[PDB]
Amino acid sequence: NRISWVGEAVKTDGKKSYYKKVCIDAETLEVGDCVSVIPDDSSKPLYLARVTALWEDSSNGQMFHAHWFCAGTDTVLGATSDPLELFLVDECEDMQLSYIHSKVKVIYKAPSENWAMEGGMDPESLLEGDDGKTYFYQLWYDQDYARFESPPKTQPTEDNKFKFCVSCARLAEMRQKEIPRVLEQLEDLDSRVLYYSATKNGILYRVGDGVYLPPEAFTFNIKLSSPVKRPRKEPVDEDLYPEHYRKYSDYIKGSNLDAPEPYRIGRIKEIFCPKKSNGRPNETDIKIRVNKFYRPENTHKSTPASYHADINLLYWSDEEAVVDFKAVQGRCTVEYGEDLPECVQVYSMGGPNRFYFLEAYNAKSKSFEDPPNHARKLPKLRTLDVFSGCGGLSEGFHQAGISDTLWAIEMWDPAAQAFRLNNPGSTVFTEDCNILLKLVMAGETTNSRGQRLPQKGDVEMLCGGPPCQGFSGMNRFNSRTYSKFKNSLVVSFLSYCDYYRPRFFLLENVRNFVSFKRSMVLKLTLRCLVRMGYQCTFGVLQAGQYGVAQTRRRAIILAAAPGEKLPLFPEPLHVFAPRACQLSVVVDDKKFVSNITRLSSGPFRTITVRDTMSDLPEVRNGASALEISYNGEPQSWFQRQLRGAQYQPILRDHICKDMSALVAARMRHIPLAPGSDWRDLPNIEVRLSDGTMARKLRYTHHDRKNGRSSSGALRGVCSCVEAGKACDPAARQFNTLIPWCLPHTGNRHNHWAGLYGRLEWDGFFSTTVTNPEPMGKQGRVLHPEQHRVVSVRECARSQGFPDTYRLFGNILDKHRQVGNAVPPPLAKAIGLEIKLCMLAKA
DNA sequence: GAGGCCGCCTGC
DNA sequence: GCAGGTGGCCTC
Ligand SMILES: CCc1c(C#N)c(S[C@H](C(N)=O)c2ccccc2)nc(N2CCCN(CCO)CC2)c1C#N
Ligand SMILES: Nc1ncnc2c1ncn2[C@@H]1O[C@H](CSCC[C@H](N)C(=O)O)[C@@H](O)[C@H]1O
Ligand SMILES: [Zn+2]
Ligand SMILES: [Zn+2]
Repeated sequence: NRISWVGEAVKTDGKKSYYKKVCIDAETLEVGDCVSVIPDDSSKPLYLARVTALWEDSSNGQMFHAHWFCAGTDTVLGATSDPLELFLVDECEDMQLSYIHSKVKVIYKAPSENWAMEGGMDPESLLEGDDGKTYFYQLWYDQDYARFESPPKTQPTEDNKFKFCVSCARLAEMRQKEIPRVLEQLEDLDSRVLYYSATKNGILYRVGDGVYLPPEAFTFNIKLSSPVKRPRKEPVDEDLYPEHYRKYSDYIKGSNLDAPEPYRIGRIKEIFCPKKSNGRPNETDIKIRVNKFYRPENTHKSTPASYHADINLLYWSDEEAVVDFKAVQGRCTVEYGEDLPECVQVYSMGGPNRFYFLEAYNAKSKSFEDPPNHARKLPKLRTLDVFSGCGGLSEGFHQAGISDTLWAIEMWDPAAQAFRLNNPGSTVFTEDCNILLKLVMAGETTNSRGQRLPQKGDVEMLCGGPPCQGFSGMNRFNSRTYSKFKNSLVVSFLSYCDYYRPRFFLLENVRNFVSFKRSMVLKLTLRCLVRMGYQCTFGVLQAGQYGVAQTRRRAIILAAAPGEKLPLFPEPLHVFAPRACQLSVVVDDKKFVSNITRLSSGPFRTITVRDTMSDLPEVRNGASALEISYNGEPQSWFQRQLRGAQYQPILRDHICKDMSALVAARMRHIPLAPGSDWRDLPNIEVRLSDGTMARKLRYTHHDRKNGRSSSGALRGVCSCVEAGKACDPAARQFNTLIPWCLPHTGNRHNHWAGLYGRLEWDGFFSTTVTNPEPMGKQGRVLHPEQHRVVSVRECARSQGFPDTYRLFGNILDKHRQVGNAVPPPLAKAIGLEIKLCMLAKA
């Protein structure tokens, strides 16, 4: 007695009769109108949707199609969202008309044609500002990846326009994109139909193309004896090594024993579908036959064959396998090197997923035969880099070909000088970024040096990593902290974005940026960008997956102006230890991931400490010669890349801190075996290089939790070892080889694992910090063999810096420059994603 | 300026 | 209980 149709039906598709207008009590609804629905739980707020179709079902009565909006508080923004902002989402369903509560007005707030000149909002307007009091949307939202994007431009046909749901259309396109399909048929064999090409996840595969496959897809025919398993830890003299018992965990940080294998690689020989006795092919079960390629490490030459080889070198093999097309992880190029027109280096650097071979491998004879014969630019963005440091981020972007950094802002003079030495075309402001922005906003044209300040329209890309000081805690945010946030460098960096309105924006930070203050810093940062009208997303990347022998997880925020394509995060290139690759983020009990799909493998093997620095000459503790001979050619692929094509007669900055006599003696007594650290130190007297004697540590107290040695000796060094008893300021010992403070507080610091710890050749670096110190928190900084801390050059190599990359200042200045930097290989991978967006703009 | 010293929290 | 993560504040 309320719902009655207006007019007659438009179409009668079976048991549905469609209409264009319906009357509900005193209101009339038409296709395109927006309505509210009460949730089943009356406490929850109203649902909101657009009506895309109206019909009568001959069994279920009056129906409509609801394309739901998403409330801002249901996105990652949460309670920081504008109360009246909605977001488009790909969610819709059929619903009885009786569930409609009321008609509502929803406005599309489009960015203006002058959007890039509308910046200059107060930071209060950025963080807390709202709009006029009516529902509105401006962005589309991806709930799984936390991506805000410009609304899709999907258009209907002249047939479905009367019931066109954009969500239904995009979901149908996504299902079409995912499902594997055969395209062009080649020959009809008795049992199967052969195809020339097939498609999957938007990629075209043809006979002769290379394919990535999971390591589980096939085995190699090579027969091998079982490798010798890791030996059981032998007992030790508890009196001579009193702290060795603290290594009961049997876990080695920086170890590569549990890194996965990289992809199998094959060349498609056949694409085929089984044919029923009917004769039609079964096109839901597509199969491929491939020839297996061997990586050097897959031959009877084990892992050591990978040491010198190019990371994209393969061997042909005549072994074949059949796998499901569904198992293919991606398409790659595998070419015969001698038949390539260019040199292998120009080929290898010209594009992603490029491999080559020269020889073939015979598993049965364990020999290397020769393969059978049946195998055969846009203008750069003007970039402002804020908090530029010595320029690791700018270097990677320049390597990706997208960026000319014309302006850099860096308050610390040594890093600014380093940036200048590497960027002679750039204007480098050695200035507080807060001061510079105030000058520009006041209408100044030059800073106090006479340097021309960038103006609106000059800056097309903005990038930087702003440090966090006062809000790095994980506790709640209060009046003091939030005031400290409103005046923080993060907000200053966002103010640069609001003023200049670049095409692309990148904010990089430590991983914990995503969780600081219960993730409020992240949430407020995303809210600012959305308020400005930017598309944006966030994620966590592991630098080791992009080509360095270093675990370094970093938080990344990417934003793109309206009119641009929002970039994707780059797919991992190198496999890396899975414990170091925890990239997901929880925001208000919701788990967010990035678009990255390579979760378990990748095209290239992991980069190791050996790859990084096996070619550097031996130097001593305190080495200070700034210019020395390399004494030989680069040995690994990684070293060949970082040394460059041009011959380098001189190796620079292979210098080390001059550790004191005691610390030097400790380093000399750290064993070379992998996993060695302070817990392996002998409890002996040692005469030091300056005449000092290093004293023996003696156990003066009882640790019931830790127990007693094999021969009954105590294991405590302080009265604080008792539950309650305070620190006795006389049990502290000095000039001890085993550092007193480590057994003193080791019970609540995981036994200070890694301090005075050696790198291992097969492993990776711990995070490269600004000042390598064996008794710091990241203490695993000893050379694998030499009795010293890693050099400046070795730290720069762990960050993927080219050896030509200039640093400036004393040795602590240079360590700080290197330790603060974004690894160029990570920044290059990000830049190539931005490059795809530049080329795809239309 | 150096070296020693060493809390609090998250995610399992 | 384990592993990682955040460097900085005395004291010389
Ligand atoms: C694991 C090493 C470490 C580290 C490490 N790494 C840190 S980090 C530091 C901090 N104050 O907690 C920090 C936290 C957030 C933002 C910046 C710095 N603190 C530690 N404390 C122990 C007591 C000393 N007390 C002296 C103040 O300097 C600092 C706290 C310790 C330790 N043992
Ligand atoms: N107010 C401020 N204005 C400008 N630079 C600042 C600043 N406060 C700190 N800095 C600088 O900001 C930098 C943060 S580290 C950034 C490293 C850089 N992304 C790279 O890839 O090399 C440091 O070099 C520090 O000196
Ligand atoms: Zn729909
Ligand atoms: Zn004590």
